[PDB]
Amino acid sequence: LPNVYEVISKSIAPSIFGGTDMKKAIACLLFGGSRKRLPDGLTRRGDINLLMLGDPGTAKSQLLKFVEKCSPIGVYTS
Amino acid sequence: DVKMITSLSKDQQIGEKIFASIAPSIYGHEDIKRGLALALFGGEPKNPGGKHKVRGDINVLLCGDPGTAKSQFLKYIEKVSSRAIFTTGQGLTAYVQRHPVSREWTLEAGALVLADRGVCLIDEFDKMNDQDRTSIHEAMEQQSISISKAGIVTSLQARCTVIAAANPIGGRYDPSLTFSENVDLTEPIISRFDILCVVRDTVDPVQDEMLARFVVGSHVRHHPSLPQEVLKKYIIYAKERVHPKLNQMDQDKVAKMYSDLRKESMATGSIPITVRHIESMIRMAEAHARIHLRDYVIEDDVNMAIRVMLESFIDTQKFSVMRSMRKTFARYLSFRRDNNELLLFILKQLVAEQVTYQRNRFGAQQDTIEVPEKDLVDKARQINIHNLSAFYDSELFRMNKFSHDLKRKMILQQF
Amino acid sequence: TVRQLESMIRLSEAMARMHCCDEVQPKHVKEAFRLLNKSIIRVETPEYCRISNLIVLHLRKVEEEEDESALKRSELVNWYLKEIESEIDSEEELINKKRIIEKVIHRLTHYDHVLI
DNA sequence: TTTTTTTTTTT
Ligand SMILES: Nc1ncnc2c1ncn2[C@@H]1O[C@H](COP(=O)(O)OP(=O)(O)O)[C@@H](O)[C@H]1O
Repeated sequence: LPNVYEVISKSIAPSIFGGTDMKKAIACLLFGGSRKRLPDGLTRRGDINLLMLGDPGTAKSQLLKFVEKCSPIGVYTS
Repeated sequence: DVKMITSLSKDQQIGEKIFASIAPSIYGHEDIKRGLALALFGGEPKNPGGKHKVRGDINVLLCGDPGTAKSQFLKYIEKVSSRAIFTTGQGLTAYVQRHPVSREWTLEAGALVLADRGVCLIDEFDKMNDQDRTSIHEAMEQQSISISKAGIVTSLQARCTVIAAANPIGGRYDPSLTFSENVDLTEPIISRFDILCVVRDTVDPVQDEMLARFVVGSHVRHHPSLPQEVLKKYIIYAKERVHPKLNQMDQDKVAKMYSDLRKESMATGSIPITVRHIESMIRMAEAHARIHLRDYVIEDDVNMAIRVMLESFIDTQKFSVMRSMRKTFARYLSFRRDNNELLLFILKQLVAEQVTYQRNRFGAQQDTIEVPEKDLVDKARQINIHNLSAFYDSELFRMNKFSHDLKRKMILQQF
Repeated sequence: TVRQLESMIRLSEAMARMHCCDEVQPKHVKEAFRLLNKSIIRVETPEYCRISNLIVLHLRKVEEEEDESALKRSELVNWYLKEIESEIDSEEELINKKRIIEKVIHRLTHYDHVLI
């Protein structure tokens, strides 16, 4: 469907609202790139990393819990 | 058996009459008496229909300088409660043990599974070990333990309310820093507690006699030359025959406070009331359904719930913020309190500070402190009561060893 | 603290046992207090005079600002010369006091107590 | 397959 991008990034953080970029990016980490093996066996990454800097205002713990819950495999650690 | 309890609960004023039934000896602390009474009966462990598993246990965490009857508050709750256990922090989970008789290597119960429905009294919370710390937090927000030990892989149940008391670092709690500094505890652990009472101390002349006389007298009648009957049967009864309900008239009475206070706290160096405080407030909502048999949420005990949930937050604050937030809210929330205690709050300080003056120049621990009147109504103008004679008649300040003179204006303080 | 009190009745009882009596009298408690009084000593420092005038001012500076606006920095300094210089008289001691007051008031800065 | 005491390598 034409607007396939935003339909997901809209329904991945119902409670917390504001600045969908911090929700735009999280949409990709759930899919990830692809693992390549060059002729040299020198494989490449297939995952991404994200940092959400800022004061601890508990607005982010919700997001952590969500991304952990809606993941094929996932663990939230202190 | 209930026919008395009917009218005794219908007194409409069972709160005061029950508060001074726990802590039978220890004088003062009608503040923390309130919180611990809230904890004892508990609240309501409702099951949210969205599969979120909110808990119905009130956990308390005392703290304060040594010598303030914390341990006695633990030991008396050992007695009054039922199915209670006890431990120090200097055995928390089930462990493999070679049986004395059978001589088989069985599994024995720890100290958080023996309170699977009652209370768990932790002492010397600070002295816990890293394994003990990583094991205590799991049971707070999950209330269920797994044991993949040498014995066998099991997953048991643990539904207990935790009552513990930590210590201040440096041998004294000093309220320049936040409470999260003098406690010496991992930060995501303090969040797992509902109430945060801070015990403190001060050299106060009029209370020296009050505490001395009490101890001395308790040493006069112990040597070889609501009573304890109503409230035990009452924690047995009121535990059972109530199931508090939840309407939706209070659902908007609170947000008007949150929207303000969140800004008020975030403005300065602090984190405002967050959802894990709203949960505690809504848990203590029903904490009075057990005392009144009320069981219906009303805009009355919401004045109490919000009051308590801020009581346990203004204290754990900074030096000038613990008073700036007071000047805002303690006057904002319209504390459903005595009009008289707010009178004492003034002249108590006005005589204590005057003694502090008359010590740093003379040094003599004088006998009769003398303070003229005019100062008091100056500050009473801020709360707008200006009532002294109806307080002069009230015997709620003679015990505090004060006086007044119509022609001399002196608030003469004896001791 | 409190635990010193529960430890004064004990010493009086142990004093009464000694004289084979069956009750405590003032004669016993007075001595059981003198002993517990000599027990605790006073900490020392190479300075008590320089702390009297640390809190004789911040009792003249907290109540004076929470109601009115503030105080003059060139007048609160003299208030000390305007309360305690009113009795002792030596015409030299004025500036000898002013110099130490200026030094200590520059000192109050690094404790972060009396700032301007 | 448990305490308690004593020596030495290791995080
Ligand atoms: N207000 C008080 N009323 C009665 N007893 C008190 C009071 N304050 C202190 N005590 C005494 O202090 C003891 C409690 O000390 P505790 O709080 O256990 O010290 P710590 O906290 O260092 O373990 C009690 O046995 C009690 O006799």
